[PDB]
Amino acid sequence: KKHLFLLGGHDLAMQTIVQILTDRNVIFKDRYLQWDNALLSQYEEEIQQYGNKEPFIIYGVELKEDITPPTNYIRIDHHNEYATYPSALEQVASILDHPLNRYQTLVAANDKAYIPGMLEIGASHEEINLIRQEDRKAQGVIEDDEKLAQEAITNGTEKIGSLYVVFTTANKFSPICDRLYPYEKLLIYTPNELIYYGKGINSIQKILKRYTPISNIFWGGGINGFIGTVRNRLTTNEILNIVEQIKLLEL
Ligand SMILES: C[S@+](CC[C@H](N)C(=O)O)C[C@H]1O[C@@H](n2cnc3c(N)ncnc32)[C@H](O)[C@@H]1OP(=O)(O)OC[C@H]1O[C@@H](n2cnc3c(N)ncnc32)[C@H](O)[C@@H]1O
Ligand SMILES: [Mn+2]
Repeated sequence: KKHLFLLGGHDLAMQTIVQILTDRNVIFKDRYLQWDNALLSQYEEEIQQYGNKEPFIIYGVELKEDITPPTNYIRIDHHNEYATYPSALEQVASILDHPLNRYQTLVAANDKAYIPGMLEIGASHEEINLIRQEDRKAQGVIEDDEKLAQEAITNGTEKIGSLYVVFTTANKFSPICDRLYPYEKLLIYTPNELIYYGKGINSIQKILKRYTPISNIFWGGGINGFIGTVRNRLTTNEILNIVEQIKLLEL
């Protein structure tokens, strides 16, 4: 069986996947996608060419199946119903019998379980900082993202019980998490988007499903990971109601 890898949205783990695939002479396609455009249809041409074509197995790495996969397609993912699975990076390495070196295992732990993940395999303070900086960079965060993050923390943050609630107009949320960490619970929202981080995502999922179909929701990172809504799918009043419901859990 011959492998073809189709890559989803970029971050440090996806960049590490590119390196391993490049080193191992694997057939792969990388359209420089991001978290909010990682659609299988970005690779429609490749699906037409290799789909249902006997020798090949097509591995889709964190791609939304907006078109019907062919019979030789395998989804590689660790979100939603697969939120307990290892990072896509670890799954790809296993497919290729690739032993992850130390840096790569830190990348994988950060990708699946953030700073807590890196701490439980003994990452140092310098290692954690390099990984976070390189992850934000691979996501495309820039200076104006980091500036808006500081603004939201100074002027748009309030703490209710153990829950931080941050209103922001920032495009990228990861700079906010990295500035507020450590925290137990964090809710970041905009007029048309929210992401919740930390303890008890399952009760957050119960709230979200009263307002929107599951196709507008994503989660991962484990029991106390993250759960969010796809940008511009919910109205401001729906977001505001959800925010109130999440605050009520602190009572
Ligand atoms: C938590 S991140 C924040 C995205 C947010 N849009 C932003 O602006 O920064 C978003 C995750 O949701 C996924 N996602 C799915 N669909 C969409 C969509 N339509 N729009 C946006 N995001 C979508 C996306 O792939 C990513 O998962 P990943 O697994 O690829 O990456 C996880 C990232 O979060 C970090 N992370 C992992 N666990 C945690 C945690 N518990 N707390 C904070 N960060 C974590 C990890 O280091 C890595 O950088
Ligand atoms: Mn990813």
